[PDB]
Amino acid sequence: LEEKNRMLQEDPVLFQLYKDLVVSQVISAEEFWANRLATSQDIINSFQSIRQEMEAYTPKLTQVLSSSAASSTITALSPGGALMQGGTQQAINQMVPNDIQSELKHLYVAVGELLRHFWSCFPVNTPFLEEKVVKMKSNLERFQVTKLCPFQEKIRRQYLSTNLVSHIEEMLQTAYNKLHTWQSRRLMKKT
Amino acid sequence: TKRWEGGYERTWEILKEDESGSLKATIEDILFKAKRKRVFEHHGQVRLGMMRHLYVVVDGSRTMEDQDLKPNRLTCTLKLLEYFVEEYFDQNPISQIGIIVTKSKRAEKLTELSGNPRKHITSLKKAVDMTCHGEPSLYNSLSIAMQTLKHMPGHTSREVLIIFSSLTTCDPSNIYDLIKTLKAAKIRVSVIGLSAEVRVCTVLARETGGTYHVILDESHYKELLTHHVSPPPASSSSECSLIRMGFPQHTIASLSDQDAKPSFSMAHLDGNTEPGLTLGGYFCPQCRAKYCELPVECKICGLTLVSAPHLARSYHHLFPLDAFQEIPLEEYNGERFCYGCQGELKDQHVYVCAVCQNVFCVDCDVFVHDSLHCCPGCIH
Amino acid sequence: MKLNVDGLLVYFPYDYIYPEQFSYMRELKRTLDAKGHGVLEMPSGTGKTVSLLALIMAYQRAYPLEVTKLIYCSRTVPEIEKVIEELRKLLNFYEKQEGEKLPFLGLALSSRKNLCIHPEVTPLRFGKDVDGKCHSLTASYVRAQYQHDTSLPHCRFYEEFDAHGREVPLPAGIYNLDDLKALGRRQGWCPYFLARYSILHANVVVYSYHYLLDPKIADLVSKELARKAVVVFDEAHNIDNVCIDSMSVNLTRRTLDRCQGNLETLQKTVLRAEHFLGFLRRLLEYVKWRLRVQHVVQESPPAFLSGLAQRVCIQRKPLRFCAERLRSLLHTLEITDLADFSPLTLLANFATLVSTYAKGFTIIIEPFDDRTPTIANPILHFSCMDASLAIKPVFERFQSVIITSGTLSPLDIYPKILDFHPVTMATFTMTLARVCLCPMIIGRGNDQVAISSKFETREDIAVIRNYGNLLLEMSAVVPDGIVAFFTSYQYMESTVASWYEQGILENIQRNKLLFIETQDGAETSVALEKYQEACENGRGAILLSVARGKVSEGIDFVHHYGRAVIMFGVPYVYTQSRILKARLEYLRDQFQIRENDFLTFDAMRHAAQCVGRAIRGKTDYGLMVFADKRFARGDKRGKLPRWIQEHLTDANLNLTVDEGVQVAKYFLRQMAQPFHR
Ligand code: SF4
Ligand SMILES: [Zn+2]
Ligand SMILES: [Zn+2]
Ligand SMILES: [Zn+2]
Repeated sequence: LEEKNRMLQEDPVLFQLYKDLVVSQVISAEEFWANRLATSQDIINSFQSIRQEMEAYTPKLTQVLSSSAASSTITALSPGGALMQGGTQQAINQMVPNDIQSELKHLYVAVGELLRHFWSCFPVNTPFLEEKVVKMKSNLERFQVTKLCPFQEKIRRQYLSTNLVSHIEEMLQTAYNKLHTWQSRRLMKKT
Repeated sequence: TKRWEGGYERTWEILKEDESGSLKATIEDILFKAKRKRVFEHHGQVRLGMMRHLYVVVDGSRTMEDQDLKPNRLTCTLKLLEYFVEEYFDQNPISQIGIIVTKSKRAEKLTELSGNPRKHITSLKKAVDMTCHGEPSLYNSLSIAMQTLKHMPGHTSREVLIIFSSLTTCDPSNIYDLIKTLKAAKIRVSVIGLSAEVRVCTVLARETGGTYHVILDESHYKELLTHHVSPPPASSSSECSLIRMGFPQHTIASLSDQDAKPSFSMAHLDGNTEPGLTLGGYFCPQCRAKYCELPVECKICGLTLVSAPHLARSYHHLFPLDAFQEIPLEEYNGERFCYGCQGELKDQHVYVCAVCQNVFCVDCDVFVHDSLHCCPGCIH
Repeated sequence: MKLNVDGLLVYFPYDYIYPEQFSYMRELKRTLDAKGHGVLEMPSGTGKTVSLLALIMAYQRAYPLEVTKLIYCSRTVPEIEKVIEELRKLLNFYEKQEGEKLPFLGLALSSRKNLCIHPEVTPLRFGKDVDGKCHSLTASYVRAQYQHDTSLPHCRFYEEFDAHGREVPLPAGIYNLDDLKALGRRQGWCPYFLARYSILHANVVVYSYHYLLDPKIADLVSKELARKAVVVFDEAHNIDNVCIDSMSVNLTRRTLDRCQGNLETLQKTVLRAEHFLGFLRRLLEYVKWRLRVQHVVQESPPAFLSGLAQRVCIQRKPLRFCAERLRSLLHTLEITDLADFSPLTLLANFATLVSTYAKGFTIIIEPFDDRTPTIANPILHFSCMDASLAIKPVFERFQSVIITSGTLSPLDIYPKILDFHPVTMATFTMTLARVCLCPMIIGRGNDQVAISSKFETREDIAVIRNYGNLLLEMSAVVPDGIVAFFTSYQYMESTVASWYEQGILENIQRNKLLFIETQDGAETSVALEKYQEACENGRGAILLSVARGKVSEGIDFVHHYGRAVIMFGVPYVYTQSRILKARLEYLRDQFQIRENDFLTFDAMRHAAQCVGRAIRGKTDYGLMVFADKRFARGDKRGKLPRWIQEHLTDANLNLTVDEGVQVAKYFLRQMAQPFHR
């Protein structure tokens, strides 16, 4: 107990993570410190058609460009246009206040650690690891429900335009899909 | 007898005249002979390589405070080590570098064995303001290097480089037993001393198969490092050696699309300052982890992220371009336009590829053999 | 290969020949054709022996009548075995390049302890009793009594050699000492006896100086072997010292006590000829009279016999019959063993010497001892004064005696120290692709104060501090071993005590390990072993010793051992004991040798001998420094061997410690690069 307490005190970030994972019932303290220690002849027909069309070729001047086309191209290339999109998270350094940013970084670190444990468990070569991956998935789901859902609610309340949760969802969805695919393979191997 | 005590050389007898003006043909021949001064190979040395896990051991004793190399040994050594790391990572795509510093009869692993160039350079720059105290310990440094490299795969060439400034080393135990263990571990050890020759370093280099050298000046130091840059020759086929590595595409994000997803970089998350939450970067093909630098092994799934052009840049050595057959212009009964540059063929010799039987002038042949490394006709 | 000298072709095992070796062969051929003596000087211990043996063999092949027997006397047994194996390699090369054998015999001679097969005498460590036990086991009386086949333990190697080994010769095959022992044990013969029987029918033979300089054994080992023969004394820079010690004896309380203890037993055996029985009894009291006399010194080489003929009134003639008595009376008494008997023999030898040789000698008595000067210790030593006495029997019996060593820089003092007529005056300096040695003389230190080892400044604090600073900052530039030589043990211990008193010796300790050479043989051996094992790895070490010590010449500092050799002051022998001064006076009034000149010659000879052992082999390299301004004077630089003079530039003759360290750093940095052959 005394030895365990001093480790948390030296790293408050880990202490905050320890509370966010153990007190919130996401993971057990036993598992917490365990890890720490082409087509048909129509193509030839089209080729012949274009050959005949370009057989009688004459240069043109007016048809090459028009005032409307040039204006549209300039508008597209003007600052703030489609190709010149000037927003690109205008003030993301000051958007989504740093109080949320610190929480986002903590969530990123926690998700990275959990996924690192999951991928270290992968590939599953022994039946012992099968339960461990299921426990990791359960811990991931509990952490998501505990933190990301309030995080999403806070983001929606403040109406932040950045899709910060989207990347976290992408990694979690990828991990879930990989686990489901591996389980499907495991079922197929037993057939 | 002597070569210079015989007859005086008359080099001007080469030129001759038969039509009172044929010297133009002779000078044209001289100009033609002036070209093709290369062996049609940019390197001409080792045509292959092997993955190297190189460990650099740096002395941190009081002898590094000596001012033999301005301003002192430590600063010049660190600068040349930064240059060596840059060049080594440039010429070795999938190699790894670890750094160990010996001080006060102990060894500290300054940087983990990895392929990131920026991390090593940052650590070296941080180490400039270290404190030089105590005496070096070769035994501890070699023990740490062996322990780290003991579990490495056999196909990789395990190499250890020691920069030994002090002439004295404190060994807690016998060192020759450690040398025998290293020999059994097939670990190559090379030492570049600074002051003078030391018996133990020479014995270690001889037994481990490495090379021992002594620095004369900064230029000699740089030459020795450059010599150490080159990879060792590799056998034709050793084992089933392969590696699972990904090729992360550099997908940036734009706010024009609805998939503009900011993400903090894994490398930047460990920094004290606010990590760069850029629009996009390099996404891991396996776990979609975001990284800014390459080549960097993935922190999450352990996959190796490498850039395909870096690997492909050395592919021309595997399939070198055959030398074209030199044929005089008169004897070639065909087109008189170069197939590569469309220029008129006026030189006395025309080069014809053995595969596509095209025509290339001297300049185009040199360009193909030196830079292009591929025959334009064979591509078609 | 086949070197074509002006009138001969000589086969050489090594294809490549250095110019120094060729010039040495030229000079040696000139000397052999000159039919006279000479002196040589070479800088390499190795490579001289092969050239010497090759030229000797070529000369014997060309002129069998001119040269018949060869002697290669050396200092110790390792030199004997290495020259024997070198001769074996040369013979193997000749056999493989020629295809036919030659009737040449080569054997090595040593003490009876070295050549013996009885397991009952090998384990003991008594060199004075092995010969006595060998004589007791087999002798003339043993041979006489063997006719009746007495059932008693005795040596039987001779009893088989005299009937089987005196008929079969050994015309071909050079045999080493181990080879001789193996042949003797397989044939049941004594190696010494077969060596004695085989020297007459032999081509070459090697042994130590003691078998020629000592007259008591040279006559027995070399009487009529060859009137026209060639002898060479390799590594004989200290030939004068061993010649002096050959006719030098010492007397103490132990000798007289042993004599008085054993004379009672001798009389008891006798009572179980008469001209000596009563003669020997009263000789002891004349020399014991000086024991009870408390006088400083008595010198009377001619008048000693006069005084002997007064207390007891004995004629001088019967003394000359003492030595010939040893082989006559003693064998009649059937001495069981020579134990408790050697002092009696040495007293007779001393009496014969003083009766015969008294023209250039001196009798010295000293009532002094180390740390216990006056309790009871009158030591009488009949120290010799002229080195010519031990060298006449070899100059008058040989034709081309050659004296060569690594340090014979003054070629004008050796011909006058001992009666000699050189015709060579030849010196050679080795050359390589790079300068393998960087001698330099360090004068004043960083404080601009001389670091001379002057007697009046031995206790000076400044010079000791400068020496310590030099040894400290020098220890950090030259790695894996530095060999330092001091003037004397007293000065060495007084210097290290002062260094320990200050906080300076710890700085040297944290760089290199310090090892101190002492008088104990076992302690010195273990210190040398641990120094070698510490220099094997990167720890590095310092070996502190004295120039006039058994460790100075007992070991050779080959490459990677002692890259730097430091001379802390000019090593001057102590003027006390009233022995050096007698020799100085004799040389002054006889050979017209200046006292200061001879002292400087001896000091520089010892310094060069102890500094030239760091270069053994062409690939070997080393640093040599002299920490004394007195070396800077030309009178001492000129005494250095020629192969070191040319590398001692005038730029570094009085440079301070810092510039000397810089020069050492540059030399070591530039000498580490690869060189080709
Ligand atoms: S005769 Fe020879 S073997 Fe016998 S004891 Fe003497 S030395 Fe030894
Ligand atoms: Zn990954
Ligand atoms: Zn062209
Ligand atoms: Zn082609």
